[PDB]
Amino acid sequence: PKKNGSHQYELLKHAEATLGSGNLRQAVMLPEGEDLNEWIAVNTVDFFNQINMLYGTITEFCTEASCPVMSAGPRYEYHWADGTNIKKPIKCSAPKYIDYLMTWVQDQLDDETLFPSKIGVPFPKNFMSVAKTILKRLFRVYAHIYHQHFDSVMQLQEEAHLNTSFKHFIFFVQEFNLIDRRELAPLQELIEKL
Amino acid sequence: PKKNGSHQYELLKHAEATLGSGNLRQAVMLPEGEDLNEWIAVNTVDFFNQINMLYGTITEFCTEASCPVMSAGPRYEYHWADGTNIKKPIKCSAPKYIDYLMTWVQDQLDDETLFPSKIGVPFPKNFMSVAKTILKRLFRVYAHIYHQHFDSVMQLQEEAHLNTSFKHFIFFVQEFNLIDRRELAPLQELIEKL
Amino acid sequence: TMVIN
Amino acid sequence: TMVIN
Ligand SMILES: [Zn+2]
Ligand SMILES: [Zn+2]
Repeated sequence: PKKNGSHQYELLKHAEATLGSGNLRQAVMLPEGEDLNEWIAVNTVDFFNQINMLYGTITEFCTEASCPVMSAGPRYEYHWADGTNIKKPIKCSAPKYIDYLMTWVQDQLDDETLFPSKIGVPFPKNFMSVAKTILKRLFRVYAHIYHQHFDSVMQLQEEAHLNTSFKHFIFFVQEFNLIDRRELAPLQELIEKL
Repeated sequence: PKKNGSHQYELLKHAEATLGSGNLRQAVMLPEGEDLNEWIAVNTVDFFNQINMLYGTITEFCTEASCPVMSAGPRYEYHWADGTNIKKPIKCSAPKYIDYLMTWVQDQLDDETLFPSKIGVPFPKNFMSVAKTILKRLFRVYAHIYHQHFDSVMQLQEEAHLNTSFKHFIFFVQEFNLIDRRELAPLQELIEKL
Repeated sequence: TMVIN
Repeated sequence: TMVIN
């Protein structure tokens, strides 16, 4: 239920289709003559949508009860802070943190000084920084689902859905240098097998 | 530029992600416990969007001049008729025919007795017939681009975009028996290699 | 709707 | 924002 769009819409469909080759390191690369900021912006939006729906499938198993903290494994714990509303990181539940996190990413996506909808308006000079912060924070949603909820992911059959979207995610951030090794440490074991 | 949706939206993202395995005969299959009509409806919409954007990239090379007829090769020629507005097939240009064709598919997509947006409303009993007619008619847009315009498809670099989307298209209609061999005859040589 | 040579 | 044990 949606349909015809341009020009970043062809880019999104371009990226979605080219994954069908199964070689994700090639289909992740910047198409010839395409704006780097727009290619990352287009995929960052799609990643946000994908992980929003992946987490939405398991949302009944992630509660204030079974997830009092944001966790990827026992070793890693996330406390939420952004710019101003919350400066010092605050300890909260995994459902509430992801709500903070996804509502925050939406706010950047709806900021036209950041993600301009007019096709002729340059992305800001700091756009690369803003996109790195988005993707590094969305990765943590993969990490929490994999460590805590993977059993629910297999009760539903989303495991192919999640692993294909996660493989696409890692190969994309790796191609463009979008996330530090220190941030991918929780899934590092899975990352090395992919 | 779009974002959060349910439940057929997860289905669309589900299908888009699972292609990343490169095995398209598996990711095309009906997920366990999913409504067959809804799984075909969700992919039919995505196919429509994909081929709408693929044809939109070459739209400057397809004119009343170089394409006075709808053609897949010299052997195959299409004349447009639907239900009522045009009953007897009429000879027109390839741009005008595809405009007739895509505007027609949109009209079915916007018909809620056919593609209901409410998640609890059954698809009509004839839905399978309506979807077969859509996909068999959208295939012809692949066929015209491949035969006539493939040189333009490679001047732009859309050839991976088109071949991956076409491979996904053929494997999907083949899985669900959505198109007769007689209709795929123009691309049959390419279909046999895929 | 579909003619062949 | 990110704490490790
Ligand atoms: Zn949880
Ligand atoms: Zn043409």
